Amino acid sequence: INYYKDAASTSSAGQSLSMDPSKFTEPVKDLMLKGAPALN
Amino acid sequence: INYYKDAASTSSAGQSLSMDPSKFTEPVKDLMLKGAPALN
Amino acid sequence: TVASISSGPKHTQKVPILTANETGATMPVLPSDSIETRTTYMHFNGSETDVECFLGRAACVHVTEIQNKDATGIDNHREAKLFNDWKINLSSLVQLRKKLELFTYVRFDSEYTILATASQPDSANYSSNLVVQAMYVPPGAPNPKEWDDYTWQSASNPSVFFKVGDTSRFSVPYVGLASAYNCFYDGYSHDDAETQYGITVLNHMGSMAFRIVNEHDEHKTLVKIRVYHRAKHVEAWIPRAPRALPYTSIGRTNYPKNTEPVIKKRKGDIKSY
Amino acid sequence: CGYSDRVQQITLGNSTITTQEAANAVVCYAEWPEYLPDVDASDVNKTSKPDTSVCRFYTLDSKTWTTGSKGWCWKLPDALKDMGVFGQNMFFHSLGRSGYTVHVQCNATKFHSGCLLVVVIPEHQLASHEGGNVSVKYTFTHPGERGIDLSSANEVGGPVKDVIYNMNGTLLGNLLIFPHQFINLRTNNTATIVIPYINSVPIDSMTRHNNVSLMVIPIAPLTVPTGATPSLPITVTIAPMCTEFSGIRSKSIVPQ
Amino acid sequence: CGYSDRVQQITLGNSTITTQEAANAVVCYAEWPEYLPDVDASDVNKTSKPDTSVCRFYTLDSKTWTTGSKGWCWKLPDALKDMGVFGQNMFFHSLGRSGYTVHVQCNATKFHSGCLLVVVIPEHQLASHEGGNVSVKYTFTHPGERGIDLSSANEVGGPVKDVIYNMNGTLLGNLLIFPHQFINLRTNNTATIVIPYINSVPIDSMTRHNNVSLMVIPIAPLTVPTGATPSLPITVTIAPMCTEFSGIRSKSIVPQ
RNA sequence: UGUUUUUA
Repeated sequence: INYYKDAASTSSAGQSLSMDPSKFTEPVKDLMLKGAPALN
Repeated sequence: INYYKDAASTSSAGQSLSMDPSKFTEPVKDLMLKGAPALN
Repeated sequence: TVASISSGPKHTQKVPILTANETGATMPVLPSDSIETRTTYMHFNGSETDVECFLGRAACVHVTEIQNKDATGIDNHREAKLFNDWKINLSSLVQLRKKLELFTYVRFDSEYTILATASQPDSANYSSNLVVQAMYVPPGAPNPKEWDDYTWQSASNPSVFFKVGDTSRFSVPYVGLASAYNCFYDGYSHDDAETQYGITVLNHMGSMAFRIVNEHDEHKTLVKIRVYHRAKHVEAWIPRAPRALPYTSIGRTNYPKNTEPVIKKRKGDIKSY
Repeated sequence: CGYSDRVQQITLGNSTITTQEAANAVVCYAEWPEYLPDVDASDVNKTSKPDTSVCRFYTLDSKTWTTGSKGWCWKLPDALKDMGVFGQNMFFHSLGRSGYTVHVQCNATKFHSGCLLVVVIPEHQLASHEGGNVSVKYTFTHPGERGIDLSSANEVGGPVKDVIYNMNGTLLGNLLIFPHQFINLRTNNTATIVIPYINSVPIDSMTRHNNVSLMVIPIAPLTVPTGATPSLPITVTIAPMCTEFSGIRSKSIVPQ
Repeated sequence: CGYSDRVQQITLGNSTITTQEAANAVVCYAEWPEYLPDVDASDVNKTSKPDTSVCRFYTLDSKTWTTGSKGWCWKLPDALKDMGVFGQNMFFHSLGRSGYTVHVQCNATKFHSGCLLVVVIPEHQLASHEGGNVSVKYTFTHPGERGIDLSSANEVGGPVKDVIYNMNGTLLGNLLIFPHQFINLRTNNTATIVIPYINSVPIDSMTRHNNVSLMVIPIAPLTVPTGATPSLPITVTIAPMCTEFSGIRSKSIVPQ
């Protein structure tokens, strides 16, 4: 229950369960599979 | 009603009605019945 | 729930009163086995003997004197008592220690209550409206070195500000590395001839630093801080022999040399009442 | 339908123990020893389960029970560190987890009198005799198959050895809260205590930490018949079971 | 669909071997190592299968390949007698049975020339140099991880070390009948030979008898480029697999 | 039946 009109008044959102480390770990054009030769 | 996000914030759990003194009183391999000769 | 069943005369080859304690078992022998009994009911749940009730009420664990005074011309603010640090332990006040040490492993969420009370033993015109900062310093975090150091900033450290005379109250989840705290540890940090026995970081709750955030007045005000700990959602394992002899050190099973007998010698022989 | 609960046989690996005067075996906390399950596991390394090469009875060098014997204490797995393949695995691995079948043996005639308390104490943290904050040194807490004789003298950096205070500042009479069995010579010649793995962690270092401690304590003193040798041998036989080792590695060097 | 047969990874226990210039692994006699089945078993004792604590790659102290190197010979399981938990089990048990993944390593530039013959010889019974009916002494046939250097001098009671005659009176060129692989520096930097258990008996003493013998023999001599160090390291890495031990017992004492 | 509960 929110006691205020403003969205800024609300509490923190907790956790974004949506992770995707790929955008940082694998920012590659061509797909690279673990096990496959990185370059060929 | 819990006023907090955290489980640690909650009150005590009251009582565990589940007792079993047997694990301390009768920690024996073979079953010993009251009345039966303890050893035979 | 039945407490005592109705039971009459017994002429039987089942002797519930005869056993062998050599087995290490405590046979659940009842009054109904030794005497003629009437039916009675418990009218009792055993609510007060639950570990959450037994271990789960507040207790003083630490008391510390800190002074709000001018910090000019002082080189160590920790040792001048402008701030004091407490390595969090429940093993310093013996009454609570004995209760916890009825068990080997305990897993509980904590609930701390800090009560700061002021005193101006010397000439003072008024009772200053001091605000104490209680700062939780987990291992690795920079322990405060000065009373207004950059540390107190507590950008990531949990910190509480409360008025002296008033109190603070905060919950802390189970912070142990293991699945439970060790009340006893029959081991070492590593295989070393001179390493510490019993003492291990398995029980490093962390540390708590206390300062008065107020600048100085002309008068010295001594603030005695009392930390109270209440265990919640208590789980306990492996019941132990109760502590008999007094303690000597935190986290050690050590007892004094030349300590007094704890078994209460009789007036008269073994036959006396 | 006739038979006996005093006549027992325990076969582990290539080792077999028999007894004809047994008191009902104790299973500490009604919990049999088991391998660590995946839901409690933390270490990702596949555990070495050494089977029958280590899961076997190792008999410990016998003790002499006299009229003036205060008692004896062993630490596990410490006591078995020099025992066959178990000891090797103990030193070659970072992590170890093991239950034990302890079997204590003390035979006498029907003329003998005396009672031993055989008790298993988890996390038997010893007290220093020097008091204060003095530590008990590694060498004294890890004696091996020799164990600690409580009738012996104190040593600098060593533990306190007043059996009355359980070496820890608790009273002897209360040790019965721990999984225990008596060897009452009139009734019994053998105690047996099956110990599961007891720790706050799923697996632990076997070298730096002793999970359980076996104590054999004379309560009722040995009273031998007239003209008899005022001594009885006490033999301790321990078998690891559900033993797991993880993180194989160069052999660990320990003090001494 | 693209990829490579020269790029290989072998993971055994906590050990991993990688190669990027591998020649197709040899599986001696197209037979993978396996545990002994009940229909071939003679010994009634339940075998200790030590799993990943022994079934792992042990790297042997490197050899130096010079222009004048004749070759090197290792005996198994002898070579691994001092290797971790495998060695302990080897000495603590009466009977042992094990297959092996041998991995021989010799890297060089594309300017280097030379060819090693990596060959596994079952029952490599060595010949004495003294001729007649002179026996080869235990100490010389069981060198350990050191192996036998064939470039070395003869020793009294020692084996013959003319690599041309395979130390046994057979010719070098015919060793190719045995499961073998070449390390041809232009093609290959790693040989791999998976050895099953080969014996007339289902299980045998590991101390008195060597089932197989690993020989690494320079055929085409090392020709280094101008100005290079006239040496290459040869590293042998061996992993026991499907290892079984039976008849645990006091540790065996061997000569030396 | 030297039988132990439950109900009128």
